[PDB]
Amino acid sequence: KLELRLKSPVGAEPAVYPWPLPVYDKHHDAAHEIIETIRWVCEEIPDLKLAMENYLIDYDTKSFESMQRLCDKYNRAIDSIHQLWKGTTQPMKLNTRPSTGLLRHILQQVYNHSVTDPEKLNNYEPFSPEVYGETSFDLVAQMIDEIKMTDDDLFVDLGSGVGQVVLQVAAATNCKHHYGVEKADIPAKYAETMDREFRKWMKWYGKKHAEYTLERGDFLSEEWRERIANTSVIFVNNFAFGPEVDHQLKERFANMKEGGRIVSSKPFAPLNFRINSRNLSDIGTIMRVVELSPLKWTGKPVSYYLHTIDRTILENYFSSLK
Ligand SMILES: C[S@@+](CC[C@H](N)C(=O)[O-])C[C@H]1O[C@@H](n2cnc3c(N)ncnc32)[C@H](O)[C@@H]1O
Repeated sequence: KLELRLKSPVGAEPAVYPWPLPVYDKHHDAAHEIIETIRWVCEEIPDLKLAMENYLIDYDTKSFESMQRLCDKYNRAIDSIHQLWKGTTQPMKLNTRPSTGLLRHILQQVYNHSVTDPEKLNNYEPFSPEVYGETSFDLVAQMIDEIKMTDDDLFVDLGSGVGQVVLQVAAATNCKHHYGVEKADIPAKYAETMDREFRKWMKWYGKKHAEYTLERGDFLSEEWRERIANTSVIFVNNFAFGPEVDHQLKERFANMKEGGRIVSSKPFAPLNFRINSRNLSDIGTIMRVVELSPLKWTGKPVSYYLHTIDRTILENYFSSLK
């Protein structure tokens, strides 16, 4: 039937949209996704922005003719750019990581295409570890900015939901591998589509990401004990996990390497920890804990906390006993 098509700037399969264009939520639709996609491509390729600068128009997101018209202007401009690249003009640099602004758009696009019924993520057992909530792009970006990962680092989102934390980190850092592990059926199911849509859109934009895997599973399992021990950066949105789950996580953290880091929405050790002869076995003895600077109280997880595995604290206490 009626179709809208956007050509890829790097010659991947065109993106196809049905008419009428679908709505995602109260503030997101396919019409606007299309217009923003064109805008971001224009950001990627200055030549394209030029052509699009030359013969802007009153887009009626209501009108098919109008939307087909705008898509045509973009597709024609993409054709001419590809011809330009056949001449002397340098083509778009391949396999670079997306800009922060492009990444935000890509992840929203992937989410809207994969999470078909968002309401279904609220079907959890309340007052349980299953409680769903998403860390915002802005907080994830802060975590990336401040905890600096290198190609030596291994990153894991414990309880990864639909996987959008892991995708953002895979696109912004050069870790060897990123993992997400999610237990609940509904988000784990959506994460499978998120995985596919992300790999497809990233290829469409011609942008690179690191290796990652989104898995279904229980991060408290026997298998996961050793995986946690060998992870250098743990992200865990544990605000609603409870004391029992946190206690079990502490036990698994106590096997992590020196300099390992844990980012969480509820501290695993009090910020003002001081070693004495009664707390000698508390996880607080082997880590520093700092509250990440707030981004400029509600009831929902807002603040996040960085834990760094530092055994010199325990060592020091013993040297002082001598
Ligand atoms: C608040 S959500 C966090 C989603 C995502 N990591 C984020 O921050 O945007 C917490 C997730 O942890 C999951 N979870 C709880 N216990 C788990 C377990 N034992 N193993 C794997 N996932 C678990 C829940 O199913 C839930 O989807």
